[PDB]
Amino acid sequence: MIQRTPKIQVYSRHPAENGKSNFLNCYVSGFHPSDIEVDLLKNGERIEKVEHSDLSFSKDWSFYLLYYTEFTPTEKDEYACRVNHVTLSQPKIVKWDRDM
Amino acid sequence: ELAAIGILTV
Amino acid sequence: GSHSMRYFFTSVSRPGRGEPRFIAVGYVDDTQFVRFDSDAASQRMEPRAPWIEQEGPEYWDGETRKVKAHSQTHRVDLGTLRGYYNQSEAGSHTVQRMYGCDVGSDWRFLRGYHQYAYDGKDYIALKEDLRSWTAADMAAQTTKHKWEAAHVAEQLRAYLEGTCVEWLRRYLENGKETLQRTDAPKTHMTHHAVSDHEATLRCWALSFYPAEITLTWQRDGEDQTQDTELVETRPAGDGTFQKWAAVVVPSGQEQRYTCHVQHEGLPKPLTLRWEP
Amino acid sequence: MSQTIHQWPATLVQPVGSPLSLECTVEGTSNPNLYWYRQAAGRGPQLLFYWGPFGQISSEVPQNLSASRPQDRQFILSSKKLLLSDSGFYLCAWSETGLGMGGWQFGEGSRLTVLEDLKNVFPPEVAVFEPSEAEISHTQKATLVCLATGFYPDHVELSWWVNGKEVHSGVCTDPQPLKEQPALNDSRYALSSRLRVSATFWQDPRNHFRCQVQFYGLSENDEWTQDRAKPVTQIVSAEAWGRAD
Amino acid sequence: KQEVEQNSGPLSVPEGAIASLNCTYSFLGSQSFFWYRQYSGKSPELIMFTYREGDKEDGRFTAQLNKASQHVSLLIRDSQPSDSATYLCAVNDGGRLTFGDGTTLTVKPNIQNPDPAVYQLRDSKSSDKSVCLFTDFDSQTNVSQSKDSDVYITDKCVLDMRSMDFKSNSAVAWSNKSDFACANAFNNSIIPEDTF
Repeated sequence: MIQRTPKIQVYSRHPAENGKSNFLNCYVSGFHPSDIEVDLLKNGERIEKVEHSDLSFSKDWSFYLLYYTEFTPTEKDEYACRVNHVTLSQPKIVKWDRDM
Repeated sequence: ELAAIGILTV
Repeated sequence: GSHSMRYFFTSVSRPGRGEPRFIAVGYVDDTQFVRFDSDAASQRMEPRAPWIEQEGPEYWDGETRKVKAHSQTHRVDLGTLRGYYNQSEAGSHTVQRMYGCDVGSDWRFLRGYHQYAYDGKDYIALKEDLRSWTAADMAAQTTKHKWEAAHVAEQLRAYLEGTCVEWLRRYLENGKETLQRTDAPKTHMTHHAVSDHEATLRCWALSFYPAEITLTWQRDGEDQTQDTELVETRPAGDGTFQKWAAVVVPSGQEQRYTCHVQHEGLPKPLTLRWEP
Repeated sequence: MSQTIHQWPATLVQPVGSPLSLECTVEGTSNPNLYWYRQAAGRGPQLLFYWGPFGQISSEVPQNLSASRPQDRQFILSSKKLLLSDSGFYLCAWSETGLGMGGWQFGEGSRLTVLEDLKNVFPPEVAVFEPSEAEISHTQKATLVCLATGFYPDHVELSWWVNGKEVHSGVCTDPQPLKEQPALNDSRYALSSRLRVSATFWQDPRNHFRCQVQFYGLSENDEWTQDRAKPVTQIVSAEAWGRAD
Repeated sequence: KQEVEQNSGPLSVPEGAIASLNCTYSFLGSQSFFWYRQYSGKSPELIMFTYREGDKEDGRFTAQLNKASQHVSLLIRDSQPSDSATYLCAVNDGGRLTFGDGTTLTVKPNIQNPDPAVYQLRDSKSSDKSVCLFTDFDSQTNVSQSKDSDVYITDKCVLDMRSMDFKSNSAVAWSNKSDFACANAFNNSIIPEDTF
């Protein structure tokens, strides 16, 4: 048995610019087992209609998934990614930094 | 094209 | 440039619910082209790229039969492995499998792979020469012995060296508009001092394909760098990828530092200046 | 201790509308792939069902047929109401778990004949014909001939028994039967076989010769209207003792 | 079908010769191939399988695979009459086998001392029939069907009495007509000797 805690990155498909639509992405990787909860948050409110890639894994057998959904970024709105897994003692929230 | 040979149970 | 074809299988037992969740995915390079999910309504191998939809219903019927066969063999494995590891029926366990082909610029066979993992660790793998088995422990030796008695490695040798490369070549050909292309990365330079001066800097790269990039930082020096932060390549969703590498430098305005970006297709190793 | 596959019943003759139940058993492996094929005359076996160890993988959907697997090593093919079209040679096969080279062997098959009218069924009349003294003198050999005539449907099993023991050496049985009434759609059939022994072996009056023909026919309870005993599954034979000159 | 094609035959080959059975498949993804032998009235019996290019020999049988031309062959060496059967070619197109319709093979036995003869057999108590046996003829002699008569004549059959180290061909003819002479029976093509 090996359990591996996920790495979490949150970023956008195309360069962030207020007013024009694109996709918000939360990429979880390096985790095991595969069961995992990933939510995209809109000002703390969970965004519905979230889609994700088909489960796969890398050389070390650790899994990776890409959750995403289209959205329209603005000045008075903050987005984040909430992740929970057996390796975490508490769900982890990673904010969406405009330049990351 | 999936393998159609060499796939056995452990 | 080189190319590859690989298949990934994951089966997770869920005792107290029923059958295991089984997900299979196929890749040609960094592009997913097929998938199968035991919970989907379809119960068919599904295309995930336009150039694979060119294959007729005979091909899909076959891939679907084969992928379900894989699934059921893994379900038998889960029961056998608990026994081997003397574990109980209550715990959830995972079996993973991967295999594929690599070919060079000449599209000729370079190397094959066939490996298996249990609960996230190596269980058994086919050695580089495709003739010997690397068995993790005692349990895997048992498997090793039966796979040798049945000549599993000869069969995989036939698949990996012939069938897999022949089909890799066919797929590259059918989808030359997509698979046999190369998207140049759109680079940038971002350095913010926000509150405290000490300037930083990372080499951006957006909308590039494939995913292999070897960007590194240095100023008029040899290939040696020491930092504690950088980001791994990540998917964009449109089918492209994006990555960056950070390094800390002295305060003030943007100094004089060169960024060595290595990517295929790209005309020549790009190095953005931006001194203003 | 090794791997085996058996199937039953071996042969069935049954009316249109009747239920069907064929069974297939395997021994010496576990969690195997199981397959049901149907073979028509002049053709290769055609797949009806392909079940993996935990359920059905094949997508074909025959008519009137269903398969089930109540136990790991037990496979069943059924029909609630047979159609004339369901006549055929039903074959079961297995292969080892996964996708490999192990197995791929068939059982002995189950021949099924579905009939519209049962009054067409007749068992064979059997008769043995003893060697000619001429052959005996022109060569030190004697050829007995068995003749199974007037049977329908046409899938009988003929054998010779010399002194209560089934023999094979010197036996020649026709591969297919001949139609006695060539132009008739429901013509009855005939089949012949020869048993050739030495003159010295025939002459001995202590030697017993017998021709046996297993016939598959109707079941005790099938509907019947004719003024003749119901032609059920039975063995019809004819004997003969040696003869010194 | 069309997915796997074989000539139907009957393919005739002399005893002692090599029989070459061929097969073409149209399913590009086929990764393994099989040959079955099927005797009349019996289920198919596995002969061999192969999953790689070239030849694979197992006793007198040799399967040859050429994926580029999608061709599979089976060569039987030192053919014998007991090899007479229908040979089925199958392709694995997934997790199952798909079969061709087979090629029927007939191996004619070598008759060392042909001594054609027509004999009338004696029957037991019940005798409505007269039975005529044409036997010991060369394996090159064809027995034609019964003329527009209500007599019956079987196709030729081959027997090997392993004991006397001897092989023999036979044909049986019969009828219930009273005018059915045994000498007249088998009117077709030979130069045998009639008893009496």
